[PDB]
Parts: sequence; C-alpha cells; structure tokens
Amino acid sequence: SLVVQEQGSFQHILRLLNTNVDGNIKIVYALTTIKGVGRRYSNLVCKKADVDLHKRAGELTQEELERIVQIMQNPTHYKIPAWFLNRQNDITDGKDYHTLANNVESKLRDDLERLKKIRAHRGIRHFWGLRVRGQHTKTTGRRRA
Amino acid sequence: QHAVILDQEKYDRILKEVPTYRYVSVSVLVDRLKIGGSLARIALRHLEKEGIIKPISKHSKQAIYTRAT
Amino acid sequence: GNEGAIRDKTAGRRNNRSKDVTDSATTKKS
Amino acid sequence: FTPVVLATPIPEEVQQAQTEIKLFNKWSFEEVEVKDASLVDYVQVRQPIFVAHTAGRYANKRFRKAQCPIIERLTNSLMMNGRNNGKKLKAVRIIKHTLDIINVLTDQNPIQVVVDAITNTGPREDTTRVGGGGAARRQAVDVSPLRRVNQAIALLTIGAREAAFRNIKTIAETLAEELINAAKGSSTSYAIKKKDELERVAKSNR
Amino acid sequence: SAVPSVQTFGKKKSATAVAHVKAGKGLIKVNGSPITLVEPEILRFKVYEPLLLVGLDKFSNIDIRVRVTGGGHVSQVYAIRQAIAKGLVAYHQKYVDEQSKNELKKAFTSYDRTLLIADSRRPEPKKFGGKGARSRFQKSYR
Amino acid sequence: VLKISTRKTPNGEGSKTWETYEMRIHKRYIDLEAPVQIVKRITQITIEPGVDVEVVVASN
Amino acid sequence: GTIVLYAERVQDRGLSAVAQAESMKFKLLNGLAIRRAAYGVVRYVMESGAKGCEVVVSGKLRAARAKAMKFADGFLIHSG
Amino acid sequence: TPVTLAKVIKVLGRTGSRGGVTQVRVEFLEDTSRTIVRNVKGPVRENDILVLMESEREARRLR
Amino acid sequence: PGVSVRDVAAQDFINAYASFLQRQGKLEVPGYVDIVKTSSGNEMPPQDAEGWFYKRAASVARHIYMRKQVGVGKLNKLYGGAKSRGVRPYKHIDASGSINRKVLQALEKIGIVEISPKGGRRISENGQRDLDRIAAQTLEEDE
Amino acid sequence: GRVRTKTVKRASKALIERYYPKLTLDFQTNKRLCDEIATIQSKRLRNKIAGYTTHLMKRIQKGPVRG
RNA sequence: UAAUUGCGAUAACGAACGAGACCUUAACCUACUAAAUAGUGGUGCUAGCAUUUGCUGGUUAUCCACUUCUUAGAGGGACUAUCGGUUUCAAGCCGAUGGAAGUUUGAGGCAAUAACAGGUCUGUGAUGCCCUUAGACGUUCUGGGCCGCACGCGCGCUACACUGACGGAGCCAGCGAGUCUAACCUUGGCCGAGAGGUCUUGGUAAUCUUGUGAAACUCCGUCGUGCUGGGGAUAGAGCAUUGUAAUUAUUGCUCUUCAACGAGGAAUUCCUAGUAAGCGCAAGUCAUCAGCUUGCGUUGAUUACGUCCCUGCCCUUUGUACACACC
Ligand SMILES: [Mg+2]
Ligand SMILES: [Mg+2]
Ligand SMILES: [Mg+2]
Ligand SMILES: [Mg+2]
Ligand SMILES: [Mg+2]
Ligand SMILES: [Mg+2]
Ligand SMILES: [Mg+2]
Ligand SMILES: [Mg+2]
Ligand SMILES: [Mg+2]
Ligand SMILES: [Mg+2]
Ligand SMILES: [Mg+2]
Ligand SMILES: [Mg+2]
Ligand SMILES: [Mg+2]
Ligand SMILES: [Mg+2]
Ligand SMILES: [Mg+2]
Ligand SMILES: [Mg+2]
Ligand SMILES: [Mg+2]
Ligand SMILES: [Mg+2]
Ligand SMILES: [Mg+2]
Ligand SMILES: [Mg+2]
Ligand SMILES: [Mg+2]
Ligand SMILES: [Mg+2]
Ligand SMILES: [Mg+2]
Ligand SMILES: [Mg+2]
Ligand SMILES: [Mg+2]
Repeated sequence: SLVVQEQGSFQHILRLLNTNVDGNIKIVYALTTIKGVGRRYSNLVCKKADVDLHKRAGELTQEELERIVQIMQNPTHYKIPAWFLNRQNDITDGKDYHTLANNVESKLRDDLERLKKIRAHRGIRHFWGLRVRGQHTKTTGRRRA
Repeated sequence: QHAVILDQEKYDRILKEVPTYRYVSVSVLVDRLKIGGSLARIALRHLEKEGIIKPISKHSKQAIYTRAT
Repeated sequence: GNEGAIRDKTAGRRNNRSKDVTDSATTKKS
Repeated sequence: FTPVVLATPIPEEVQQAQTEIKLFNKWSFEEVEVKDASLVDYVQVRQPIFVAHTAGRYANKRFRKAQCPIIERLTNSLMMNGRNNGKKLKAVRIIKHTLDIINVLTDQNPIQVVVDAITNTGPREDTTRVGGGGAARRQAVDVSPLRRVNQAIALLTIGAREAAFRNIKTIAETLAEELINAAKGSSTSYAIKKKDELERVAKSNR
Repeated sequence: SAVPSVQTFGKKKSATAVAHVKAGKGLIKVNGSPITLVEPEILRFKVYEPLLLVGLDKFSNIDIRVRVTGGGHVSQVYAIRQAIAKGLVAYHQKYVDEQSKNELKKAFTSYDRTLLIADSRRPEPKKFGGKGARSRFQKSYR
Repeated sequence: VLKISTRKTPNGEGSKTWETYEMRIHKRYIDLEAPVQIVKRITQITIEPGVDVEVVVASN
Repeated sequence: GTIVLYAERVQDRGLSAVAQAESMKFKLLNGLAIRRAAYGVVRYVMESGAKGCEVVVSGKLRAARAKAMKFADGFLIHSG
Repeated sequence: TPVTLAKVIKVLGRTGSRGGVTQVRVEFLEDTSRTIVRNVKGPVRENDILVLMESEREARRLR
Repeated sequence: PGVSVRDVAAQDFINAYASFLQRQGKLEVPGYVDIVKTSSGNEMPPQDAEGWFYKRAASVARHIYMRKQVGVGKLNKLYGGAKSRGVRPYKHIDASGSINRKVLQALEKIGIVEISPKGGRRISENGQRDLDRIAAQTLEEDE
Repeated sequence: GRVRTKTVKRASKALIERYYPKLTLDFQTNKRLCDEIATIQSKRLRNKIAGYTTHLMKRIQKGPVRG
C-alpha cells in the first residue's frame, strides 16, 4: 500500500546525462527518455542500484540518482553480462562498451564513416540514401523520408 | 495532467468523498479526482484496509465496490 | 570501382528524386 | 433449505441459491416482465438459465432466434469487430460484471434494466428506399417485433463499444451506463439518440 | 467382487469424455479433481447444472469418475456435463427403476442444453480457393 | 491415408484448381501358436496377389 | 531365379482398350484413313459383346487447321 | 399521443422492388372490428403485434 | 480427511508453496535470476524480480506431482508461448532450458523430485508428503 | 428441394400395379417387401423408392390416383 | 425443383446421355467379430494424505475379466418418417412431434452435347516445320544477374491499442510426417540468458518423437488516454545454425535506434452455421529460408430464410441486310 505523501522529496524533471527525465513516469521507463537506454537495460540498471521499482522518477534520492548514473557508465562491473551491451568488442578498441546519451549518434556516425572511408558496399548504400540490407527497392520504401 | 503522488491535500479528498458515490471503481476515482489509475488501484487496496468501501466483485479486469454499511 | 561509385555525383538519390516520373509508367494497351 | 452433502464438497452458496431456484449468475428471472406488449415472445426472459452461454442452434428455423434469452443475445452482440470475434467467454465475464454494476447504480433488478432498455430502443416505424424516380425518395414502413429486438441490441452494443474505445472506461461500465440511459429514455444513450431519429425520418416521408 | 458401476460417455466437437458411475459415498470427480474445482472459470455452473435440475440427493449414493479427452477448454466442459447426466439416468436404467428414471430424463429435456443428446455439429472442410470453408480469396478482376 | 495435393493445370493458367489423390494402406496382425509345419504352411496356404503377408518369430 | 516372368494370352481384345489402342496405331501407320479405321475398330468392339465403344481422333485430319472426329457406337455412360 | 396495437391477421406477398418489405394485415387489438394493411420493414410472421403510428393511410405496392 | 494436491486450486496452491518455498530460505536460486526472460519469446523479464523462480519451481512441483516423469524439454514447451515476430505472423517458440533444468536439479537438493527411469524426474516420496502437507494448509484457509 | 426422380416414381407406380394387397400404409414393412418382390442396387434408393410407394398408398386409401 | 426435377398439358408414343442413382468423407450403434502397438475394472507389488473402510498416485505388461469410450471390419440407420396446414388439394412447399442426423442430411469425387485459333513446344526420351550444330543457340566450369529503383496497379503481413499491451500462472486439439548400403523424426541427461551445444536414447512407426502440454484463450497482477510500455519499420554492435560458398545483410539469437500508422477518399472483395471472423498447427516447397498455398482442429457470432433494384446468366417471344456470325 504505497499511499505515500512526502513534502518535497518529489521533484519533476531531474536532468540526467544531459537529458530531460520526466519525474511522473515510473523509473524503469522514465530513464528510457535517454538515447542508448531501452527498457531491457533500464530494468537491469535499476536492479543493481538498490532502487525500489514501485517508485516514480520524481522520487528517489540524488544519491540514488548517483548509483544509477554510475552503473550505466560501467554495467560490465556491476554484474551485467556483455550480451546486454550495445557496442561489444569494438572495431578499433577490442573491448566491451555501452554507449549512452549524445554518444549514440557519435560512434554510429563513425561506423558509417568507417565503411564510408573504406568505401565498401554497406556504406556506399548508406551514403547513397538507399537501403543497406538486401531488401527490395522495386516496390517498397516509397514516399521517402 | 492528472496526479500520481499522494498530494496529501488530494488525500483528504479521497476519504471524504468516496463515501459519497455508491459506485466506486477503477476509473470512478480517476475521473472525479485526477488520479493516475495506478494509484486508483492502490487507493482501492487502501480504502479496503479497514474498508471505507465494501466490495462485492473483485477481478483483474474489473473492480466493483458499493457505499458504506 | 567503388571509388568511382561513391564519388559519383548526378547519381545519388536527390538527383533521382529531383527527376520527374516518365508519363509512360501508367500506360499499356497492346 | 435441507442442505445435504456427500463425499465431495459442493458449497452452500451453490446448494442454496439453485436447487431452491435457478437464478442468473445469481439474480432471479422471476417477477421481471416485458414492460410493453408486442415485444414479448421476442424478449425471452422466462425459461431460466444460469450463465449466458449455451451450445444452442438458432440458424435453422427462421424465427428460432428469439426463443433464446435476450441475456445470451445481449452478450453475443458484444463480441464484435475482428479483435473480439469468437470470444464469448470474455463477454460473459464482461456481461456478468455489467449486471453487478447496474444493480449498484440503481438498486432495482439488473435483468430488468436490460429489458427496459431493449424495449424502449426498438424503432416503431423506419425508412425504406423507394425508387423515387431517379433522385429517389423514402417511405415510412413499419418494423417487425423481431427487428425491434434485433436492431435494439444492435444500437446498444455499439453504444458501449464506440464509447469505451480510446476512453479510460471499461466495457461492462459503458455497457452499464448505455443500458441505464436507454432504460428510461435518457437520450444521453447512443441507441435512443438514433431510435428517436428513425421515428423522425419516418414521420417525415409517409 | 466387482461392484455395480454403470459407464457412459459424452461428446461435443472432438471432445470424448468417459464416465464411471458405481454405488458410492458421493464423490464427483473429473480427471482427478473434485467437480468444484473445474475452473474454465465462468462456465462453472455449466457442469454443476446436472446436479440441480434433478436434486443433489440423488448424487449422495454415487461415485462419479469422469475424464475428458480432446476438443477445447470449452468443448471439454459440455463433454463432461453430458456424460455426468448420461450416467445418472443410466444407473436408474439398470439398478433402480424406469419410472424414477424418466423424471431424470424429463428434468433434463425440459431444459436440454445438449445434456443427454449429442450436438452433432462438426466442423466443415476447407475447400481450395479461399482460407475458409465458405470464405474465398479476394478477386480483383481488372 | 497417403495424401497428394497438386495443381490440375500443367503450366499456371486459369483458376487455381487443386486436386488431391489418396492411397489407403491397411495394417493388421494375428497371433498364432503352433509347431513346425503349420508355420511355413500358413505363409503358403495363405498367399494372395496384392496382399503383403509377413510372419514374425517372437521375442525382441 | 527369384524373379519369374510369366506370359498368358488375353481375356479377348474386345474388353481391353489397351488392345484396341495399339490397334488404331498400326491401322493408320499402314496408310489407312479415319472412318475406315475407326468404324472398323468399333465394329470389332461392338461384335465383341461390349455394351458400347468410342474411338476419337484429334489432330490434323484433312491437314491444315487441326480437327477432331469422334467415332462411337452402342451404349456408353459417363458420370458416376 | 395515439399508440396503435395491431395483431397480424394475414401476411400477403413481398413488395419493394428490392424485396425487403413485406405486405401484411392486422387486427386492432382493442377494436377487433378492424382490418388494415400496412407495409413492414423487418421479417414479420403472422400473429405478432405491430405498433402503428398514423393509424390510417393503409398503403399498397412498393418499390 | 486425506488431502491430495489434486484437491487444491491451482492458483492458490502454487501461490502458497511459492511463498513457503521463499521463507524456507534454501532453494538455491541461480546467480543471475534477475536478467533472464524465461524464454526467447517474451519481451521483458518477469516483473516479480524477487520470487518468480519460487513460483516457477512451485509450478513444477505440482506439475510433476499430477503426472509421472516429465523432462527438461517438456517443461520448456509447457512454459514457452506465443511470440511477436515483429511485422510477421506469430508462432509458438519454446522457453529457457538453463532455467527449468536448474529448477529441477535444485528441486532435488531439497528433495521434491528425483531422476526416474524412462527419462526426466518423478515426484519424490519425501516430496509427495510435502505437497499434501502444505496443500492442506491451503485447504483450511477457512479461518 | 425434395423431388423424387422418375426412377423412384416409375417403380412406385410399378410395385403398386404388381404387388398391391401385399403392401400397407407402413414404411418399415414395405421396405422389407422390396427385398423379396424386387431387386434394388443400393440401400438408399431402396428406401427412397419404398418411401414413395408408401406415400401413394396413404392417398390410394383416400381416393384413386390418376395413372 | 437445385436440376428437361417432376405434376401435368398433350399428335404424339416410348426410350438413351446429362441431372438423379453412384463413390468418398463427417455425423448414430451399451447389437456381431476381436485387441499388450487401443482402453478401462479388479488384483498383487509400492508412494503420499487421513489413518473411517477411504481420496490420490506408481508397476509397458504380477494375476484375471471385460469392449463403455479407441481402432475398422460386417451389417443396422433415413424414407424429408408422424400428424397438421395448404396447392389443380397433384408434383410439392410450410409447421409442429419424434429422431444421431430432415437446406441434394453437411462437404466433396465424378459429370453430356457443342465450342475457343484461352493456356502450355519451358513436364515429357510427346511431336511437324523453320532454325542451330565444335568462334555450338549442345555441354560443363568460375563470377555475376532473376532481388537491380524518381514511380503506376494486384495479392498479402502487422498495426493504430484498455473487448488492449507486458509479466506470472492456468492448460486443451485435430489433420499429419519421419533413417539401407543411412544419417530422417528426435525424447531423455548435461552445458549455455539466448539462438544453440554435447552425451546418450526410442522409432521402417495406433509401439518412439507425441498427450505434438499449439495458439487465441482463462485467472492474478503491472501499466493508465500519454503517438503511452499501443506500433515495430530503419539502422549500428555482438553471438550462433545451414552450406564449398552468407558481401547485395539466408535464417536464428542479444542489446541498442523507435519512423509511418489516431479506423483509412472515390471505389471494391468475400460471406448464411460450427458458417463468417479470430486462432494457431501439420503437410507442400526445403541444405538453408513463409509474410505463400494445400488441409486440419480450437474459440465462435451479428444478419438473412427474401427479391429482380444493379450486375451476370438462362428460357420464351420479336427484329435482322449478321452466318469469317455485332472484334
Ligand atoms: Mg532508450
Ligand atoms: Mg502506396
Ligand atoms: Mg468463447
Ligand atoms: Mg478452418
Ligand atoms: Mg452425379
Ligand atoms: Mg501452451
Ligand atoms: Mg503461459
Ligand atoms: Mg507483432
Ligand atoms: Mg427428363
Ligand atoms: Mg445417368
Ligand atoms: Mg494393455
Ligand atoms: Mg426437436
Ligand atoms: Mg493465341
Ligand atoms: Mg518460351
Ligand atoms: Mg523473379
Ligand atoms: Mg490470386
Ligand atoms: Mg509490445
Ligand atoms: Mg497473456
Ligand atoms: Mg496411441
Ligand atoms: Mg512506444
Ligand atoms: Mg521494442
Ligand atoms: Mg551502436
Ligand atoms: Mg515448412
Ligand atoms: Mg509460391
Ligand atoms: Mg424466328
């Protein structure tokens, strides 16, 4: 029975990773406003961070915001297995990563620039504007954008 | 919009208004107040602690509570 | 090869989308 | 009520309100009457039955359809639009809840509230499409006692549905509001709102 | 020893449903569980129904072994409510008496929702040219 | 019931007219107990064209 | 040794149209004609005790555009 | 407001050039000394009761 | 007067055992059990992070009870469900193995099951008593 | 629509014209008779026939029938 | 009448084909023959709960009995029966009673006479003629292409959510398929979040996969009118299975990106009962790949039981200069 009051412990919009996280939506889903974090990740980040899930974003301490922010830096340290991660075994680095925030279009643009610089097919596709995977263009993808 | 944290002020409403209507449901609370539906559902759990409202039909889809006694 | 490909202008998608569609693409009758 | 038992349970709430009398889910069919002639022997509320679902057959004789309870008919016309077809079970629940709701809103008798809204929602005289001569016209024919039950359930179970769409409410709830409105000519009802506009077109071109 | 145990069955769609009715202490069990627990939910009274038209006291002296094979969660329901009432009359056929037996046949057929006569509805074969038995593919002419 | 469904049309013209053929295979067994001669006998005194008979020793 | 070829005669070639089959073949591949070959064959089958017969030839009959003369006689059924 | 009850006496043929209108005749329930033909919309059988609006008119053929 | 789990409501029974299991401290719940979806089909992990593994085990106990010997695979299919395939038609896809298998092995370290002939695990005599004992306490929930 | 074909009627008019007082208004017995006094290739027809010549009867005993 | 199906009318009489009959399949059988590859009853051996004898399991066979459910052989069964109402009171149609079944009992196989310059020479070691025959239009080998994308039409898939989505739990089909000079259907144990893997295993099959423990569905919850967790296109990153070979992504898996779509204009398809619709499943294809067909069962209705308004067809009549027949 979470019929709970508080007086100032709640606060709408708390900024995380230079993003804008709504305080009225449940934690797990509140955090997903950020690029790079889906519902799978945010369900797991908040588990290791000793955070009560029944809460809304607006609640939770700024040390509980600190636990979650930090775990997202390195999930690989808080017992979060690599197959949960969105940049594993980098092409130019060889380690595991989970890119976040502004850094999503970052390494993504890079990758595309990688098979643009090397001038390969899947990149040439990207460049041209057309599709990258072997699907048909005869009949589909029309109306553009 | 609505309301999903007990405004305390809008907690006072909940036990001084629910014995008014004799059909209190999941959305009854939602629309005569401005709850988030999630806290309408835990309003029910609450309002049936030492129940202000009396139940007749409990279900995962639907909730049916009458007035007092 | 690809060098000519990626570096070719007048051959992208803009240059295609710019173009008007042939008026004999909704026509039959043989 | 002389409550025997045997080697297997069988609860007293079953024992009593049953062998004594076949109520609904648990409402009594008796003392509920069709509050308008002509519609009786079409609004089947007499021979009693517990749940609103039976492996019956009403597509062999032409009028054998009315000899089924308006209860189980009210239900059948709920499971509509593709997403809902062939889900009687979800409607029987949808319905069983609906009579409970209505019985709360207005005390009374919930199986009556149904009937009271199935009668006052059947369009007396309608509107046909006569040849008219090109830019055709209409004619104010009258309508069957079976069509005042058929099209009755029609308009209703399209009032509860069409409302509770992108709306915060449930079907059993809007099927309790829309069955209470028309259960005394509210005009807030969907059914009434069309019914008394069919009787307007009829009176127009006779 | 071998006991007086009538046996009948009931079907609806593909659902076959065996029944064993001897002289017993009263238990009425489907599959391996009391007839109270038959929880396809709403359809509960659909199986209690044979027990009320004819009075609960007739079942005080009989053991009911029912079991359902095939069909669906809803067909098994009717499949058993049939065999259950189809053995009660079938006990009176033998061990009891004709006159009393036909108050049981009369209690049910005054109310027959299949009960002791099988609803011969089967499915219909799909034919080529559409997805359904009657439903055809969408034709486009031009 | 060995079933085969195919198109009537060689090539693909006209309504898509589907036709299916059956083959029906009927199995059955009989258990006998009898000495030396009756065994090779029954195989020979009960033989018929089209009918495929077989006798099994016992055990495994 | 474990496979034996046997040879019988025939249940009179007015009852097997497989026999009349290679019959029309040889007749025409003896430079005959339609009606003489066809009425011929049929008269055999008719006087073979059969209830009826039908011999139908399609293709280029008088050459040019192809035709299809049907030469039958007696009693035939079709449907069941 | 004059609300007419009327038991069906005999069902004639089926008019409306479409076919969804049935000719029928009735027995005025309170004044049995009556017999009027009105045009119907729904599937009507004999016996069952109509509710006549402008208790006159009495129509014929329909298209 | 002789309670069998075949007398008890499936929702009730398996909601209770799953609670008595959880307050029996020692089930041996795998290290992960907070990252898995129970199947490849499902979209999210089980929403009751704490005691679903108990529930799951609590289902298998009743399920191997009203039976003979069930296997690892048979369970994967019992549990596996319908599955969105995006813009494609749904098909049934089976469930996790390392979940159900680990449940059975760690149901033997408590003694509710055991490897039987023919394959898979049977219910144990040590455990057949355990259910009928705790089912009864569900059966007497009448104050 | 149930219209008994000629092959039926042409035999009903045929059993009456032969074996009359050996027949009766009953269906079941007449059905048995056909097995003796006639020969019919299929069980269903047998009855189909039987069921017409028994129709005629019930109006033969009511006023003669034309042919 | 569904029918040139009949009653009848009759310068026609009496017949043959077609329709009907017939064959298949789905419905009834406490009547006949049987069953360890199908089931049940008792009985041993054996487990749990109460110990009230009992409720519940286990033993592929301990012993015996039986054929209700199961399988398929042999027949029984229905004839629109019984009464009533109508109509030349004839063929028939309607209604109520019984009955497993009473719309050709439901659904199919088959199916005349005549016709088409419909379609197929790319199914054929079916075939005429022309072509072509070693710089081969024969063949085989390597790579590419059939999928190439400003766009117009067709069939389809998933959706717009609350009668929903997600998470637990509940748990029920039928039609089917499966390895000899092999590698198919695959339980079980173990390993792995997964997709998979590895070690064994049954089955040439009512015997083993399989009770195909399918899905929609049901319940308990979480979410709450928010383009929201409805929706899952686009794309990056990683791991796996098929195959000699995966790039122009085969497929699968995991995370991340989260677009259009807020019920669809003029126009149009299909449909009358276990049907429509929703649902998933086997089989075809298949090394691999179904959003496709061919079938199956699950859940299961609103409306109609009529008409010629429309669009097609058929019959009769009438016009004709058409007969290569209103292209
Ligand atoms: Mg995100
Ligand atoms: Mg488009
Ligand atoms: Mg249903
Ligand atoms: Mg189907
Ligand atoms: Mg035929
Ligand atoms: Mg399942
Ligand atoms: Mg499930
Ligand atoms: Mg999907
Ligand atoms: Mg004729
Ligand atoms: Mg014929
Ligand atoms: Mg056996
Ligand atoms: Mg009847
Ligand atoms: Mg041509
Ligand atoms: Mg070609
Ligand atoms: Mg192609
Ligand atoms: Mg097509
Ligand atoms: Mg989703
Ligand atoms: Mg679900
Ligand atoms: Mg078997
Ligand atoms: Mg979203
Ligand atoms: Mg997603
Ligand atoms: Mg990335
Ligand atoms: Mg396949
Ligand atoms: Mg294809
Ligand atoms: Mg003329």
